[PDB]
Amino acid sequence: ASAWPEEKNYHQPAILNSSALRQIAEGTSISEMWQNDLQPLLIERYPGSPGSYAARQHIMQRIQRLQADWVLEIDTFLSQTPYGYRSFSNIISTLNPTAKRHLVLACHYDSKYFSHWNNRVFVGATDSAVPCAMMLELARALDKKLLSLKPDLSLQLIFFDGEEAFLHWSPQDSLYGSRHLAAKMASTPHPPGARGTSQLHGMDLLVLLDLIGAPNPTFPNFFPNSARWFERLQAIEHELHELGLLKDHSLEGRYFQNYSYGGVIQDDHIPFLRRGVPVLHLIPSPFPEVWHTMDDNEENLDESTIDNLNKILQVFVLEYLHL
Ligand SMILES: COc1ccc(NC(=S)NCCCn2ccnc2)cc1OC
Ligand SMILES: [Zn+2]
Repeated sequence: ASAWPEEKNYHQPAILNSSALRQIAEGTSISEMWQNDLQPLLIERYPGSPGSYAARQHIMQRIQRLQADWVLEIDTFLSQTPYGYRSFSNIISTLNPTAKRHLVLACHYDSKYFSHWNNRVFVGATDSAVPCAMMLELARALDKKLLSLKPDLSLQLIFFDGEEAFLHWSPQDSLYGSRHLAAKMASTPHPPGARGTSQLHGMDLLVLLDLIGAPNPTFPNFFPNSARWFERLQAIEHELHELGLLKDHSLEGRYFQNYSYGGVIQDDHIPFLRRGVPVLHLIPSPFPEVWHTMDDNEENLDESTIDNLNKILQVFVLEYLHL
């Protein structure tokens, strides 16, 4: 084998100080994200649609314009759906693709198809336009610091296609993109030339954002083998609050709760979990009240919650990568 795959286990953050924290909090811009990253994704974008091509062009253009040297790949493939064989396209965004280890942030960019009841269209605002915009705003806000990337450890973004069921949530009608990509990565040697390690060995931590943007979210701590990382989020939130850097935020209504959970919730991280990759699943439970209705729209999102989570996520990635 090789030794580097085990560094994720012992990896520790480079904790940030009061001054840096202020600089992060100030460096992220909620209304720039809103106008430039989010609003254009608030469109119907089910697999194959016009909006899907549009959302993919948007995500890629917004990344390609940054200073950091992001290598974009599209994992396009065909899969059997209840409505025939269809085309799906995962978007992968990697700094230092030959970097042995990556922290991986992920979300899905497709929206669920609903027929247009009452003359309205499902735009999946929490599900997951806001998580996509959060990733793009992260890449923008952190861009100056990501430059530094030129431990062999870097950053990857994954925007999964076809997370949603076409008809009803089941094993063969859901997770089209993550199931394909996990299998692709599993059989691909990493770094190249390697004999016993795959791109999955290189995934330090898979952080999956889903269903983000409603007010008062509460995020359970889901799995045994990722909890110190969850604990870091709890700490970052605490410190950001104490330093007075969150908005409309009370410590009683903390997002990250050391409340444990019964069932896992099925999502794009499952085909990676099944292959033994560590996962931080940032999905709230209860799901937003608007979940899978036409009310999951822009007007029901909460500015301050998203701003706060953005601040917290950007800190977390700065600490994990030692930047
Ligand atoms: C209504 O609240 C729930 C409904 C279902 C589940 N259980 C599962 S396994 N859901 C898989 C969700 C997959 N997905 C993610 C985004 N779009 C679809 C939990 C819920 O509240 C905790
Ligand atoms: Zn959904």
